[PDB]
Amino acid sequence: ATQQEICKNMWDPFQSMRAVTGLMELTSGQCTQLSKDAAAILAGVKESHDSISVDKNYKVLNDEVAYHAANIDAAAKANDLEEVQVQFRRMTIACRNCHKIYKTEQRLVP
Amino acid sequence: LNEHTAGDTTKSPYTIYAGLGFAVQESCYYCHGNGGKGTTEGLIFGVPDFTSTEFQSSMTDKQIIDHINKGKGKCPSYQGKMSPEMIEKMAGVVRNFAVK
Ligand code: HEC
Ligand code: HEC
Repeated sequence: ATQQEICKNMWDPFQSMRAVTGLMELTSGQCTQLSKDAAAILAGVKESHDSISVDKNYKVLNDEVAYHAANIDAAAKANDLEEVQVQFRRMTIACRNCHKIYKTEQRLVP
Repeated sequence: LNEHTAGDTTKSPYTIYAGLGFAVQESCYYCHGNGGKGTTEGLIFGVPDFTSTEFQSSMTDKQIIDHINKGKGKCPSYQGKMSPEMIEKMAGVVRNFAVK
């Protein structure tokens, strides 16, 4: 898959995760979706890491999205929504770092 | 160099490269974006190609650190704008555009 295909596939999980970061909640069904969304992002950045051969920085940028995605999964399992919130903000910066460095002249989300 | 390995994005050189705490025109990605090859704006200013083995062989590690501190021409000086430890991480980011 291309990077564009990988990222397109992460966009709905990213939005599903974003929608829950503004709650007070702890619904077991919402932790199920949240963990599944975090796994989709982890899978996407690992696929980019392993199969989109750019340079070493590109690998570390994927790793730093994964760093925060795994923290979100942990925080969700512990029902620590403040941590979910902060780690999701940091994961969003991690997504944006790659976009600004490698697609500098295209307007991209998030 | 002590290379930066993946961690919290608030402590990452990539966040600084992508302009955290800096004006756009003082942010590395503005001139050295497009994966280190140079943006339109950076090419107007004559940026080198960080992905080129030719450019990389023109500088030592120490010269990259000294450059980031001191600046040169339109490349801004960053001494006192990030920590010495961050500058050393940034030198590794510069190196890492040319390797797999
Ligand atoms: C580099 C290692 C990246 C990481 C980490 C993330 N993204 Fe990305 N993204 C990247 C590139 C090079 C591109 C341009 C693709 C192209 O060639 O067109 C993108 C693009 C997107 C898109 C747009 C997809 C489309 O419909 O065209 C989205 C929605 C996107 N990126 C989202 C996204 C998210 C949410 C990320 C963190 C979980 C993320 N990306 C990381 C490179 C990289
Ligand atoms: C445009 C306003 C720039 C910004 C922001 C950054 N750089 Fe730059 N850089 C720029 C130019 C025009 C040049 C060539 C300067 C010259 O006369 O040769 C450079 C050069 C570098 C180099 C190579 C050293 C050199 O050729 O002098 C490095 C390692 C470098 N720049 C790093 C760098 C970093 C880490 C930046 C963000 C902290 C950064 N530059 C921003 C233009 C611009």
